[PDB]
Amino acid sequence: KVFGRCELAAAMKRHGLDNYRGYSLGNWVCAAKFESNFNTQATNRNTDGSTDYGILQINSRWWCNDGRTPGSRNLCNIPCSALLSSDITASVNCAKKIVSDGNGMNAWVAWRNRCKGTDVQAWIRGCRL
Amino acid sequence: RVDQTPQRITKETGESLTINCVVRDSRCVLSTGYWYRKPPGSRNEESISDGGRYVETVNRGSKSFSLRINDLTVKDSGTYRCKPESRYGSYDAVCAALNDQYGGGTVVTVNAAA
Repeated sequence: KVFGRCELAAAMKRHGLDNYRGYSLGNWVCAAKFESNFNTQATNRNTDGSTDYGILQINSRWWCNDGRTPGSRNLCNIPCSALLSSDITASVNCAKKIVSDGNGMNAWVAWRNRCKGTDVQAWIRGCRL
Repeated sequence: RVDQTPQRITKETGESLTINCVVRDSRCVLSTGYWYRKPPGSRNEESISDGGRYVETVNRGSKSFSLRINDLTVKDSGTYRCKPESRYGSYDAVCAALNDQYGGGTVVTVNAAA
């Protein structure tokens, strides 16, 4: 499923991400934009045998099990398939763990590269929230 | 790169030792770390972790981690290496490669009791 920006903002707010670990809602929308272009089915294979899954491109070396990733942990205790859903609950619950893991939203390369130091509030401009 | 010190340690039976590892990377974080020991005379290193005589300390803010071994005996002799774990949400190839790096090692000699 490909989300609308405001649709996704609404969903993330309902899931408790506004100001979660200090990150106002626009951070999360912006992260999703630049990780997955709001596509819940986004997957990207990486040179280390890992894969990034879902709207927040969560990595299979650390967070979920895809049964094929060398040297992997499954810290969110989920199958990676759960992160490819049209409902975002799994990805959000894992995002909440990742953002609390010691690096904030710097855990997402796309947040670091495209959201950090920008007017992220713009990403919820126009949204009925 | 991971800087492990000291390179070599000689201790008497009964003493303690501490080995330090510092990750020299301004980008990647230190999430946790691991320790391995290669026995004298072999090629194969096996995990050592926190518990009992082994005391691990991780300092994420300094990107360092340490292993203390108390109540040393000759059986503690060998080569020890650290390995960092640097987690990330989405894939980062720099930090991915750091997770495959080891410290340069510490060669530990514990002398027998008399």
